[PDB]
Amino acid sequence: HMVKVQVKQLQGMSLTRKVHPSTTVWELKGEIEKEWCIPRYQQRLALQDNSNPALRDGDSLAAHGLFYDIVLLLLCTEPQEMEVLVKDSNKTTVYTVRPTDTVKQLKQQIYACQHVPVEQQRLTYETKELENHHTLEHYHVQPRSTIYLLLRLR
Repeated sequence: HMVKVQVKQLQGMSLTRKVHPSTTVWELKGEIEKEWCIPRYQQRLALQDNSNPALRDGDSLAAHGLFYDIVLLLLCTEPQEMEVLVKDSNKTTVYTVRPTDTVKQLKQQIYACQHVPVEQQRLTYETKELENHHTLEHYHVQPRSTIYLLLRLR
């Protein structure tokens, strides 16, 4: 019911995990993180043997057509920034942030651009509400993912 996923590094060092085909690429990067401590944001995954597409963090292996044993090559990249979509009642705005930035720093960006005071902002990621002191990587916010904005005036 589960497939074999091997993740090989440039020099051949690798890890093997029995994972369910409904597991997302982002969640798979979290499994790579608990073994080798590489942040998910600095992990680039690609198929070793590819009938040919690029892996998408939000979708599962089976959503890529990968529901069998596969071999993935791992590349480590330098710490850069990512974008995050902030969807409010009517529109969706994009912000440039670092994975190490806290929720409060992102709220101040939303307040500078959408003109909504910080204390009024209630941000939720994957149904879970964010606290202003935690970082975005603490919530495993994927690059280019969506954060939902609701306004609380009291």
